[PDB]
Amino acid sequence: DKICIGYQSTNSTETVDTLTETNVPVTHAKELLHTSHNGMLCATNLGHPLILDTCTIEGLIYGNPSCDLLLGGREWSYIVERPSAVNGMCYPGNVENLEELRSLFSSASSYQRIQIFPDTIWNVSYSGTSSACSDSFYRSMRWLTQKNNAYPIQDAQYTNNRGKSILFMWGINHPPTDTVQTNLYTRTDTTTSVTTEDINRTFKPVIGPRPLVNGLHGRIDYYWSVLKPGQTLRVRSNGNLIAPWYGHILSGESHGRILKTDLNSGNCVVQCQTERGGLNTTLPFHNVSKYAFGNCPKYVGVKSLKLAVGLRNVPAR
Amino acid sequence: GLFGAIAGFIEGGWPGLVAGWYGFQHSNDQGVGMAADSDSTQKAIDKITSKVNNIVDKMNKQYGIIDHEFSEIETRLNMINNKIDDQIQDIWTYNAELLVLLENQKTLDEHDANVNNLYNKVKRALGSNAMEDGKGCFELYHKCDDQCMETIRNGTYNRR
Ligand SMILES: *[C@@H]1O[C@H](CO[C@@H]2O[C@H](CO)[C@@H](O)[C@H](O)[C@H]2NC(C)=O)[C@@H](O[C@@H]2O[C@H](CO)[C@@H](O)[C@H](O)[C@H]2NC(C)=O)[C@H](O)[C@H]1NC(C)=O
Ligand SMILES: CC(=O)N[C@H]1[C@H]([C@H](O)[C@H](O)CO)O[C@@](O[C@@H]2[C@@H](O)[C@H](O)O[C@H](CO)[C@@H]2O)(C(=O)O)C[C@@H]1O
Ligand SMILES: *[C@@H]1O[C@H](CO)[C@@H](O[C@@H]2O[C@H](CO)[C@@H](O)[C@H](O)[C@H]2NC(C)=O)[C@H](O)[C@H]1NC(C)=O
Ligand SMILES: *[C@@H]1O[C@H](CO)[C@@H](O[C@@H]2O[C@H](CO)[C@@H](O)[C@H](O)[C@H]2NC(C)=O)[C@H](O)[C@H]1NC(C)=O
Ligand SMILES: *[C@@H]1O[C@H](CO)[C@@H](O[C@@H]2O[C@H](CO)[C@@H](O)[C@H](O)[C@H]2NC(C)=O)[C@H](O)[C@H]1NC(C)=O
Ligand SMILES: *[C@@H]1O[C@H](CO)[C@@H](O)[C@H](O)[C@H]1NC(C)=O
Repeated sequence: DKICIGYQSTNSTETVDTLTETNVPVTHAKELLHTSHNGMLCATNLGHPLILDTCTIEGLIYGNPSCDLLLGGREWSYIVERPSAVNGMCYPGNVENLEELRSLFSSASSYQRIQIFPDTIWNVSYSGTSSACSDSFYRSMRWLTQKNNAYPIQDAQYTNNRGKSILFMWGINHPPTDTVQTNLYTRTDTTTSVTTEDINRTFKPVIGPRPLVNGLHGRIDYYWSVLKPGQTLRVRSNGNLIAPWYGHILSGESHGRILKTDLNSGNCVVQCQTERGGLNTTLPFHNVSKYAFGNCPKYVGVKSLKLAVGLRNVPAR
Repeated sequence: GLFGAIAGFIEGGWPGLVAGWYGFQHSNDQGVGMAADSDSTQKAIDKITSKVNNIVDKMNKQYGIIDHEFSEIETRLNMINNKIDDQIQDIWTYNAELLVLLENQKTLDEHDANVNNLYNKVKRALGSNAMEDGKGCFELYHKCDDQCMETIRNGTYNRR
């Protein structure tokens, strides 16, 4: 008669690694790394993403005439700029501090337009347009030009009483010739100033032909700033100014991401979203992407993190 | 291994032990049979279940990396940002991998010790009423029927 102490053995093919040995057979193990995603762009706990398929963020902000669908304002969890989004600044020119602008914008979770300067306040023409801009112009600004061969000094003011910051835009036109400069502003030497209690910016035109872009030799330098609650914006110009028309009230905080992909979007909701797809899991890690955002596990760059649960699996035979 | 029982002096496992990790196999006139030891098995299950939960709880916190845009003249800022991201990733990946490798060793050794402790507990109870065959069994010097066997398993063996 005898009594023996022993331990379990199974047909498990699970293995785990240790520092002093690898591929140790174990009776039970738990994979801690989640490696699957749904291959789609979905909504997160913060809502649906703002998917821009024809307009770039700055195109929307400046109101490129091809982005009218966005005029009513939106709210988002995150932003997606499809590679097809090519409508940004239709009229040749650059946006100063573009990265900061796009960052500031994407960080909010919504925008709502607000009129700063009504068309009536001007004593000069305000409906200038361009073929580079669908024979129209930006919905955020007005291309001021002479009326009746006169361009009196323009001096307008707007006080932010919305109790919320207003993102506003403006530009300075640089005609390709002195003739065009005069035909539009009545003078070759102008001065434009955009000011508030904090900023004090002034601009002067520099006539001359730049390389062709969208068929034009001229340019418009684009600028932006933020009128804080209570502050007063004031613009004075005797020519060359592309006046603020509508601004945006930014609110909330989103995931603050800008994904640049053509990944398919679907009618879905996930805890964690990445540019490759989303996922749901209770496992502590994942290897889908370091850019994951939302309610996520910790990203780790490996194929597996198998934790031993049972004991070393030793075959009797 | 560290405690010398599993894949040690008790050379192999038992495919017949279906209820738990550790158990007993007896041999008397009435036949042979094995069953898991509930006490030791349940205690081990709670321990490892806790370790898993604490690991999951301690390591499931995400870190955020935003793919910021940089201008042509922000190449230095761009590199500094990449450095941060790369090290955040390398450090956490290292912590994750090492925690698992190191804990896996401890888990395996703990199962080994639990077997070793069960064996020594029985050795003590039996006293000189049995001899070790050196393979995990105790050759009893007296006949021991199922009821006797049960006293050994439930720790009430008389003549300890
Ligand atoms: C991924 O999870 C989505 C919601 O996230 C979380 O899901 C768990 C379920 O395990 C739930 O208990 C949490 O409350 C929830 N966390 C949040 C977001 O607060 C799932 O989305 C759900 O989809 C159904 C289907 O119509 C909808 O009715 C629910 O409202 C919605 N959940 C929420 C709260 O948005 C989603 O189905 C799941 N994805 C997968 C792979 O199934
Ligand atoms: C507000 C205004 O006058 N807008 C004009 C525009 C500007 O005067 C011009 O861009 C200033 O540099 O000019 C438009 O027409 C242009 C022609 O005058 C030019 O000969 O060719 C251009 C293309 O190469 C362009 O067609 C314009 O930009 O569309 C007409 C617009 O109303
Ligand atoms: C357009 O012209 C009108 C009138 O010439 C300007 O409005 C007047 O502005 C002065 C000085 O700011 C005030 O004292 C008057 O009370 C205003 N009265 C009128 C007629 O509105 C207006 O400011 C000009 N537009 C701009 C912004 O240049
Ligand atoms: C994340 O983990 C997976 C699985 O460990 C990695 O490996 C690929 O996984 C798929 C599906 O399980 C297999 O069919 C492939 O053979 C695996 N590829 C190889 C050989 O590495 C996957 O690569 C990981 N993802 C990332 C982005 O690293
Ligand atoms: C350990 O097993 C023994 C043997 O089965 C148990 O002893 C019996 O206990 C019952 C009480 O229900 C008595 O009626 C019997 O006479 C006992 N048999 C003998 C000969 O010992 C013992 O109770 C068990 N102990 C534990 C901790 O469960
Ligand atoms: C375990 O695997 C062996 C070999 O493949 C096989 O003979 C046996 O039937 C399996 N036992 C179970 C639990 O199915």
